[PDB]
Amino acid sequence: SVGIVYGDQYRQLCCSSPKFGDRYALVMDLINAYKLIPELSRVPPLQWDSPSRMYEAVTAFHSTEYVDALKKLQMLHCEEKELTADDELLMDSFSLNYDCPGFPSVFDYSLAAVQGSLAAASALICRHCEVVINWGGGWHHAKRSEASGFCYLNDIVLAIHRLVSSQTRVLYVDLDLHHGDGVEEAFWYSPRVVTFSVHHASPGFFPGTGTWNMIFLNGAGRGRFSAFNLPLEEGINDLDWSNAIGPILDSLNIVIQPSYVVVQCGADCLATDPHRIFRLTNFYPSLSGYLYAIKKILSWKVPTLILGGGGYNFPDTARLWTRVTALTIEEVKGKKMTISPEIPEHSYFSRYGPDFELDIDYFPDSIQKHHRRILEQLRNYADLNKLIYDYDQVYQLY
Ligand SMILES: O=C(CS)NCCCCCC(=O)Nc1ccccc1
Ligand SMILES: [K+]
Ligand SMILES: [K+]
Ligand SMILES: [Zn+2]
Repeated sequence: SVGIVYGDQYRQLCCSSPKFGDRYALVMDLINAYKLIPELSRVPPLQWDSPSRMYEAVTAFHSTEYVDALKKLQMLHCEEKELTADDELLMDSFSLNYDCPGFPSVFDYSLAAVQGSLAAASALICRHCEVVINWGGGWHHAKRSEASGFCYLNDIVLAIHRLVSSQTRVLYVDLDLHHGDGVEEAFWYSPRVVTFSVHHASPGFFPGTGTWNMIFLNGAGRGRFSAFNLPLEEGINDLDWSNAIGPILDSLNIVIQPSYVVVQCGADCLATDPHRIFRLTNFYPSLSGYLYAIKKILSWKVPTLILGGGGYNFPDTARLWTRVTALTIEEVKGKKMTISPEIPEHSYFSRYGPDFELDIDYFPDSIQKHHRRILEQLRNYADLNKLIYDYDQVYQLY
């Protein structure tokens, strides 16, 4: 059974932000136009018995004062009056400004993603679903008391917390163009949540972490060697990115033997993304880096959580996420998903112009040193955590 987080109020809430606009609606409607909905099990978003219950759930990671400030920000944006100098300072102290401004539904919008990823983690725990997808989730940059990189509430950290607290080990894989710092930092001291982020890293590029510092940091305390990072130069194509990540993915599975896999699948690595950093596609034959990674992760047969994230080219993010969805049905259920190369007719068809095709409109030594560093980190992680593994079978992957 493959699960997908959806709801009528959920769709309205995921579409209420000025940054992401109607992206969620485009993703969900392309999946629906492609006749994928009957193949999926709708996972309804989590709801709470009272306000105190909701607060208890969000504050398992986030500070109460931050949740209070984010709710007060929604309230203030629902009134015409401008903010007092004191309310501006208060918001500035939580970084509820710039990339993370207020808007009339800021709190409902960010809580919705938590509701979706928590319900997704639950459907995996009760074994109702083998895999759950949440294209409204994947807000990897949010910190305990700080909004960051368009992320207010870290739905990933909360989903992972619900999974570990259900020895349970979680492997978190972050495919987004940006370093998955919020998730990495949340589990920095815990060996049970191994985080792995592949991303672009360059001087002045957000967030600045997931690369060499002032050395390469990798966790602290009993969590030492438990945070993995692969920073990549701009211009990487599907094949080089796949070859860079592949042996790493397989080796992490063999050594960690995770109980759950949590995959943030941010679509900002696409060649057609306005960032224009990585040259990844959504091509399925010349295979998409995202599709190669997902297929590899699903072949392990470990309960998996697939989440969204970045992706600023809404129709292209929808084309990728629609293919990831179809691949998951095929990999989990074993039934072929024949997806037409032409966009089917639906209310959002005009957005796929001027050609209306499924493929994105695109024509296509440092890694070896990173592989040797990561292999040694993995061995140190295994030694510290008294994990039994065959050194050679893991070395041979690289
Ligand atoms: O795309 C992501 C998340 S997957 N992160 C990119 C980093 C955010 C960019 C920094 C920023 O603060 N931008 C900004 C500044 C003022 C107003 C609006 C946006
Ligand atoms: K990433
Ligand atoms: K960790
Ligand atoms: Zn991103």
